[PDB]
Amino acid sequence: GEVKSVKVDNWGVFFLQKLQNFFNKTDYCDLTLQFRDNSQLKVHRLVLSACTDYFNVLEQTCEIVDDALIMPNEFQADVVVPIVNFMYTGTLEFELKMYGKLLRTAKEMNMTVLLKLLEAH
Amino acid sequence: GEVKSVKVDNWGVFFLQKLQNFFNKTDYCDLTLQFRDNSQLKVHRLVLSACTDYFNVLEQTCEIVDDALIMPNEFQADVVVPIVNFMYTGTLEFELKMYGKLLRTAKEMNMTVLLKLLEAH
Repeated sequence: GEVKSVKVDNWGVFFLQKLQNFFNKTDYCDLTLQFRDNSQLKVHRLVLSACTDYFNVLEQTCEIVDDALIMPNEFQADVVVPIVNFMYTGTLEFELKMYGKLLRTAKEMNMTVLLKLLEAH
Repeated sequence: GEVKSVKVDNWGVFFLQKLQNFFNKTDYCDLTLQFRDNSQLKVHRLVLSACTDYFNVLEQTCEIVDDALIMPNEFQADVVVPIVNFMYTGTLEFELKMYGKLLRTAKEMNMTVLLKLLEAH
């Protein structure tokens, strides 16, 4: 009646890879972000939610059209795409000239893990 | 115009922890599994989907009542609860007498990562 346990090591690594693949192939995505140029980014709410509550506030305060969430003017693909990629990977890819805007954006979201990264000690 | 990048190390570890917390507090859960005794387990579809396609087949073949998915008779809490916990943690906790049933269940799901673990070389 004793409970034993066996484990898979580095589960976070394993699980992470599966999610990135899903994001790439747009499998199991349950939120569509729409930008001013009508381009759209399909994401997993849950991935978003692990790093920030900001998107919870957006779905409560922004327009929903065609099942897609209209992004506010200061939150367009130039900052959202690299921030979302960061959410999936731990890695932020960016042009240096985007540093300030990304940092200000992370602060406005209170996305602590990202602003800590951008502030680099 | 050159793209640089900075990273957070061990992102899988970080992300994993956030998801387990969500599962514990039942935040952002989007699927309710219901067992014969009317008990229910609330989960994230996406976590389920990373290890198996079985639940995709269940939502296409099983009854949906009160927004809850009726689990088939051979798929009750005795195997589902430890298998789902494994999905979130990489760890399978179980009583030895459950070994055979868990292994047969993993095989019926074609949940490769779990049956490999249970077969231990």
